[PDB]
Amino acid sequence: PITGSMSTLCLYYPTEAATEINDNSWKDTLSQLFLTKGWPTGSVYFKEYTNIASFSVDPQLYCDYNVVLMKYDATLQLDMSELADLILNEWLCNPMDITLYYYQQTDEANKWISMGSSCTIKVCPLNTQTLGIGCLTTDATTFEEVATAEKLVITDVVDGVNHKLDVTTATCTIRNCKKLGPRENVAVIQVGGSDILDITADPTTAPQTERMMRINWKKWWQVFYTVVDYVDQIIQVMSKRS
Amino acid sequence: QNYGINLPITGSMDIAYALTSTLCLYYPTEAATEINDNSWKDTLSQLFLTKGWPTGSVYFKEYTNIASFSVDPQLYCDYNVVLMKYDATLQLDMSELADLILNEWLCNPMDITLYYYQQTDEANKWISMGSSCTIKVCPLNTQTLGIGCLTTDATTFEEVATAEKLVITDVVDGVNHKLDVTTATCTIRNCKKLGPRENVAVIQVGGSDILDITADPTTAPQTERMMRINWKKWWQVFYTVVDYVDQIIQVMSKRSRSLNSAAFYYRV
Amino acid sequence: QNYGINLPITGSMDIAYATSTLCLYYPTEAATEINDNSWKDTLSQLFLTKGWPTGSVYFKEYTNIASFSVDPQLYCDYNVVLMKYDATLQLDMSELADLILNEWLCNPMDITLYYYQQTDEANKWISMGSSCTIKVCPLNTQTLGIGCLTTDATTFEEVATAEKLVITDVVDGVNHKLDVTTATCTIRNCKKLGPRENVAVIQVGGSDILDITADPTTAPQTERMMRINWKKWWQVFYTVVDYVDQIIQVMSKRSRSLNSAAFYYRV
Amino acid sequence: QNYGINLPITGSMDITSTLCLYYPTEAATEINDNSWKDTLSQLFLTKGWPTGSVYFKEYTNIASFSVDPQLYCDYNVVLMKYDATLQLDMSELADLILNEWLCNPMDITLYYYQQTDEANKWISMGSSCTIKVCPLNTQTLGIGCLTTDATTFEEVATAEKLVITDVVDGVNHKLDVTTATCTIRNCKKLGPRENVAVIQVGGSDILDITADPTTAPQTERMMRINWKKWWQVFYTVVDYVDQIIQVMSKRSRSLNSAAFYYRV
Amino acid sequence: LERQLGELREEFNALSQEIAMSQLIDLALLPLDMFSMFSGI
Amino acid sequence: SIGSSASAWTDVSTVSSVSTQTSTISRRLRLKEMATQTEGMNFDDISAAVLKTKIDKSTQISPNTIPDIVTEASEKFIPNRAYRVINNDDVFEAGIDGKFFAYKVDTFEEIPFDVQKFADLVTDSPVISAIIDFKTLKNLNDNYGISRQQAFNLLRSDPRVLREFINQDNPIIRNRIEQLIMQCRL
Amino acid sequence: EYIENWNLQNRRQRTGFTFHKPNIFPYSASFTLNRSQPAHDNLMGTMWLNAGSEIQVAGFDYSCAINAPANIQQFEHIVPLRRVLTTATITLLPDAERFSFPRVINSADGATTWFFNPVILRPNNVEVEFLLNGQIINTYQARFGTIVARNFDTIRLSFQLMRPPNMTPAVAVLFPNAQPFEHHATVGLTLRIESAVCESVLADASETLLANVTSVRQEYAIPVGPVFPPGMNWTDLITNYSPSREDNLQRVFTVASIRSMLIK
Amino acid sequence: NGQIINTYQARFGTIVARNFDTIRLSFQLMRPPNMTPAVAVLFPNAQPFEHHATVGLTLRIESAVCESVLADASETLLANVTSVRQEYAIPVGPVFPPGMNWTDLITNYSPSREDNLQRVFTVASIRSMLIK
Amino acid sequence: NGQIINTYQARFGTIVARNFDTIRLSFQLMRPPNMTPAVAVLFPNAQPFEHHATVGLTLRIESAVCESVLADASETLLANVTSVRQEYAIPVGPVFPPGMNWTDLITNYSPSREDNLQRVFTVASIRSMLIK
Repeated sequence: PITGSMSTLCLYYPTEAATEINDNSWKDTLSQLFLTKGWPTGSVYFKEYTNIASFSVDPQLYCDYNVVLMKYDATLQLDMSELADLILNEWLCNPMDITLYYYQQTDEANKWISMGSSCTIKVCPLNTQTLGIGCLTTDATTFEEVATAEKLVITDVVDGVNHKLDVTTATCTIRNCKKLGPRENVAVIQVGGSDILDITADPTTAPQTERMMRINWKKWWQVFYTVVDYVDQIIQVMSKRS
Repeated sequence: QNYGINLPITGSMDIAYALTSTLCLYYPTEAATEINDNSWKDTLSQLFLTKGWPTGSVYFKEYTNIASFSVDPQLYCDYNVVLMKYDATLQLDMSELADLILNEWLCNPMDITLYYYQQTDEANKWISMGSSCTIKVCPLNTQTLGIGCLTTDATTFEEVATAEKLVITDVVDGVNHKLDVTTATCTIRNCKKLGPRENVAVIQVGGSDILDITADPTTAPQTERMMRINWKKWWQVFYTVVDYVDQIIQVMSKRSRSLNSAAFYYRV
Repeated sequence: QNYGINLPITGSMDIAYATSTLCLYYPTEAATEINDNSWKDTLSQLFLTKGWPTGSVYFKEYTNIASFSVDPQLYCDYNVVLMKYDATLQLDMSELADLILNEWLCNPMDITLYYYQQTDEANKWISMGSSCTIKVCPLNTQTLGIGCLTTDATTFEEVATAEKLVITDVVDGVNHKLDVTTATCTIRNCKKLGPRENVAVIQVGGSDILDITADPTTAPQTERMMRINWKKWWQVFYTVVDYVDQIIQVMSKRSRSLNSAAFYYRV
Repeated sequence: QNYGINLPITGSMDITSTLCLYYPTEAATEINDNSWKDTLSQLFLTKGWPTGSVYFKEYTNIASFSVDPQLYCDYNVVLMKYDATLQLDMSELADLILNEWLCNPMDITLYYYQQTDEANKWISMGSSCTIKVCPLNTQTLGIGCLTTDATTFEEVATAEKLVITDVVDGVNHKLDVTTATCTIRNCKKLGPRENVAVIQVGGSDILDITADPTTAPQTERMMRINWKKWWQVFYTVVDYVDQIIQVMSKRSRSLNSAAFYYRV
Repeated sequence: LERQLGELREEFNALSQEIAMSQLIDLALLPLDMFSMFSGI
Repeated sequence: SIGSSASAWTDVSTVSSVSTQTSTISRRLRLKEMATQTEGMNFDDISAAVLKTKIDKSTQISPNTIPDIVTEASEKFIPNRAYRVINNDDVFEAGIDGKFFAYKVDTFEEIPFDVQKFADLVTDSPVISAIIDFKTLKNLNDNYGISRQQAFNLLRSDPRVLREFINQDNPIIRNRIEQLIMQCRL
Repeated sequence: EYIENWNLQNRRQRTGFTFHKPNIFPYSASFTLNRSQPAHDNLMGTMWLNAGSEIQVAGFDYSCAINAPANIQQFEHIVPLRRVLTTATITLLPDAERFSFPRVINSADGATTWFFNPVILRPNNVEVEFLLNGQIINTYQARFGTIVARNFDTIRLSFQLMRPPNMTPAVAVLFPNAQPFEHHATVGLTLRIESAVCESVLADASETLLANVTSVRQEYAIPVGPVFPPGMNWTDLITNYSPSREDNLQRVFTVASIRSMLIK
Repeated sequence: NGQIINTYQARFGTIVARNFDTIRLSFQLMRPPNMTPAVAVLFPNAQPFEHHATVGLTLRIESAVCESVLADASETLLANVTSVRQEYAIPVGPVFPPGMNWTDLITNYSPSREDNLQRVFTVASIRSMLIK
Repeated sequence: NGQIINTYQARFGTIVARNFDTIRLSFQLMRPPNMTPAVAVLFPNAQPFEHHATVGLTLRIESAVCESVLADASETLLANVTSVRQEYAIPVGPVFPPGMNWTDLITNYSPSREDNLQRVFTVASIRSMLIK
């Protein structure tokens, strides 16, 4: 209804670089670097994760600007897509009680998210008359398997119908979530790769938001330098929080 | 009514405007072997039923190995979707399978035991389908003299493919060649690439995308009829491709050769 | 789009206007009688004289009338089928000429979960394969068979057996049951639509054993069905070579198909 | 004639050669013919090339092909056999063979250095080159490393036959190289080259011709194709040559027009 | 072969001034053939 | 087509735009001397006469080398070539030189030029190989007498008026002819 | 003036109506195809909008005439007028500013639309032919700007699109010789009528006759009669312009001019 | 004055208004009911869009008759006004906006400015008839 | 004038029409309901046909009166016009069509040419009473 007329930075990383540099003072180094580049002391930080999927466990985003380095690995590809989907948009989530209710979807913006320690995800899509479709409502083993022992899962199902769910409440937590829009406050850079990450399970479109960058390397010092030298471009491409 | 005589057609930009379409899905094996059920088809059927699609309208034809599926891919059905299980070691065959079954090839047969041949334009290729093709080609200068190969026998030519079931050669235009295959094993047909085919949509479930349909090096386009998704459990792939099957269907279109008005225009 | 179907043509009578391929098909009788190894090349050089550039004529071989019958294939801008005459293979000759001379569009056929019917007069059923024996039954409104008890097949009223190819016509106005030899044949429900100009038939010997429509009233002999007599195969081949301009003038090319099958399968 | 000025051109809206092929040895090894170059010469004649001016050059490995790289020929189509191993090497190699690099030498035993513009890099070539760095404070003092040390340095590359090094700029750094084994030239990229077209065989078009992360500028010169046999690749090359020729232009430095305008 | 051409070039470049013009025209009147262009040499 | 009825004499197969138009016309009209549609003393006549006297008097000629001499002579003589056309007291002229004129037969008082009647008249009507250019015609008008007879003759490139002019020491025509000579330089 | 033309069409003398920018072209914005795909991956046709006193035509092809003979694609478009004109001074600018931006346009049958992303070339051998009753009176080639037509009633615009001779790589990317097209080619003209002279009554952009008559008919809310089509829609008016309509229109314009000097 | 004195539906080309004091343009944008891949790709559901839909309406006043004096397309007047105002650097006046800015003038059109404008345009109309 | 003026349905032979400028003929071709032995050969129910069915209308305007000028078959104006133009090799004028070709005229009847016709036809009549 308006009329017109014509600061904290964070760089996350996997432990591999930490080992590779073989130092315990790099923090102050990159700090003074940014200082010379025109930043104040104590305005940049650092955080380590162990491995890609482990980073998906209770992901911490809190920073005025977010730059995530992702390392390529073959056998965990779709899961890297999962993590990207998680930290690229803004999710708003509502609870789900699987031993007490029965749930549908209504939106192409309604996804199911599963995070926590470790869980297996089995669902049966339900009929109208609360009868098992190609499985048995009450049997727990007849059901169909959509995820096996996974760190993060972005489940989606066809809308309109009911689906009786089953997961290990002992060791996982699922949220029925809806997307508001992009998480402009976050950006991601993959190393290597072939542009194999997208924000949608959508087959029609997978357009690359200019927040997903790509760089080649052989040693991590070059990588960190290449990032930090271009903090300006990473800044202008993205925006601030909220 | 008035057919085959291409006459202009008047439309307009003055008036705005306010089922029988049959999906025909294919699928590979190890998927099935992991599904561990014989009713999955019925579940897909009932789901499509709730989505607005009739029961008995969807059929599942299965291909065993990609090289096996390469022969005779007569994909005759109102709308066709091919999910291919990717390989990091079997690539060129996927690319050429896409090329073949996504374009329209009008081809005439050959008798290489007798006739010389020569390609004509950048839209003329030689498709070769069958069990185990081992092409043998020998280029010639202007008065039929071997170049890098000896025409007084057969075993000194320059082979271009071995242990292949389906391969589509492209030759230097405007030069004659001698040819050999085992014409009891597989067959080669000289095809002209008439125009893009729109009945099919191919999506790949595996590694990175490799798909290109132009044998042109410069033009390596990304059409819409070529899609890619990841996977770790085929169930979600099926469920999802049915979740967006609306958008997929809206992307493709009716085969421009069987429309009752494509009469006397190459297949109707 | 539609190339123009609803914007009619405009013409006049006052204005004065004053690489293609050709195939052949021959029964192995000729391959026997020839007794040469370099003959096809001679035929090539000849069709050069008559107007075809080298690399524009190909030869195909079929061993029986019955063998060529299954799953027809076509390969050139113009198809010439040289058919041998016989006296006990008449319905097969006519069925093959009907199938290849005429267009067909069919849906697949089953036996499992339906019954079937023809909606009109101009629809037929086609069966092709290794072994095709067809028995059929009509019903009443009572879903009861008249002349064949619906549960037992041995007293069915058969129409086809010991045969490779059959084009059958049954009466409109009732569902049907069939004892198709399923795994050893295959059947489709086709509608013929109109003639095609991409095939021609030259019958050597015999006396016009042909009908292109099973209509008793209309046995329409066309200009594409030609019949000459033979006692020596080289004479047949040459004489065909001598009027290839005429034959090309009798056919037309704007009706070619994309696939090499002379019909159109649309599930 | 009139060089050395930047003299505005007006207009209106009414108005020999050399094709040059490099190839890896394993190919001709798979071929097992020898007269082959002569065969493809005949074919290039048929597509319109003068007889006896087309030259094929042979490199043992892409590493080898990386050191002392020199292209002097009217039209160069360079093939590269991919490997999932040297993605950095191939990227920076296509880079060095895509641009015009204004270069000067360096002596790292007597001075400091810098990068002053975003179009500035430090290129290194040699037999066994392994460079180390140490950025310097505004007081010319080392951080996490000391000008007196040579080991607390920050390693950036290792025995790479070639390397294209870049750092944060406006800041000095004391380095570590072996000069009687390797040379490092301070170079500045200016424009794209039109005498080169890089056909990759195998792979998925992974190149990046800039140390810029934010964009992966893909162009009309980095082409890709798949293979199952070599003569396949060569036939695709020869037949489709005309569109390639249309891609690559005459060397904008070559014409006797760029004289005294940083002409090659 | 080129060398004799260059020598004749130098020669022709200095025999353009020691020619007559009137007689030139009156020559250009008559028609020349193979027989009078190189057989009176 | 620059004019009407494209005639394979005006395509663009191969200063303002008109100059280039007439120039690409003129380099084509050069070959009309090759196809027998002239009425005067053609350019290649002057070329042939220079070739004659030069290849006779010289000392370094030899039967070994007459070939390729005759060729280069044929295809480099007379780089600047002119052409003019007549139509009902109205003549026009174009050349590769980079100019174009139009004027009237009675008085050579120039007329501004048109490029569309021009192409038609040329492509059909007889083309006369200019040998005395417009500079020379206007000047000869100025400082020397002119007869309507004489004028018809000169525009016809008549031998008589030409030679009589040469014999009278009339310097401007001599200078034009010598310029033509000095054009034949191999 | 108007009473005078009245008394002249009474005295059987050649009448004359001068006009500034006459609205003689009826309104009809439609397109035409010569080749069509049901999905529009291969087309060839024309678009044209003729509004007010000007016309804008533009012929387009997706292949840029690569398959066509001799790299040339012709385009025709004719316009007849329902009333002949005289001593017209026409202006001719080669372009289609109205057809120059990507559009989404409705098909002929009316179920779906198609895309348009054209890229402009300049048209060659542009011929504009002002013919009279099937007789050429004015013909103009190879020329733009202001030209003149003495006596014409039938306009033909014929223009050929020539695939360019030779293109810098950024252009060769535009028109891929292979089948898929990723950009579209178009060349066009615009014809504007500034001043004119006619035999009948017309609607200009400087007289209140048409305005005043429509306005008063509305204000006094006269029902529709069988001569004036409903709503004074000048489109229908000029669509079937014919004798009786012409006479009544002359009458109303005359009496409205009579009114004009006094009413205000 | 809020009274719908001329109203029209989707009519194009030419129309007439007897009298009016405001213009209202109300239109409606409609999503494509049925589309094809060329459109389907560039009209997505996802949040980062490539293209953006729009509909434009254009209007040009051609002939009119008014009771209040205004500057026109053919006038010789306003030129004389501005030129006599600039020729000698006349000090900007208490009421006339600087430089005879037509934008600033028609910004707030006051009755006293109206009468001033009338007087000046009239004397200019007189002026023209003497020196062209 | 875009309106229907007069009708005739199933009336044959001679008719009278008051005022018209356009004729429209809408007619139906019917299949016989019953056919005796002779007919079935004429119309095979299948697609191969030999003999084709057709229905025609012959329309002759016997006489009338025109408000413009036209030629006829009972006068002699056109002939005299053409002859006197043909004789002395008069260079064609910029307005009349060549040879007074009547059909080319009618295809593009334009008012100026019309009035010129009327003039020359009055003059032809004038001549026509004096030396026949």
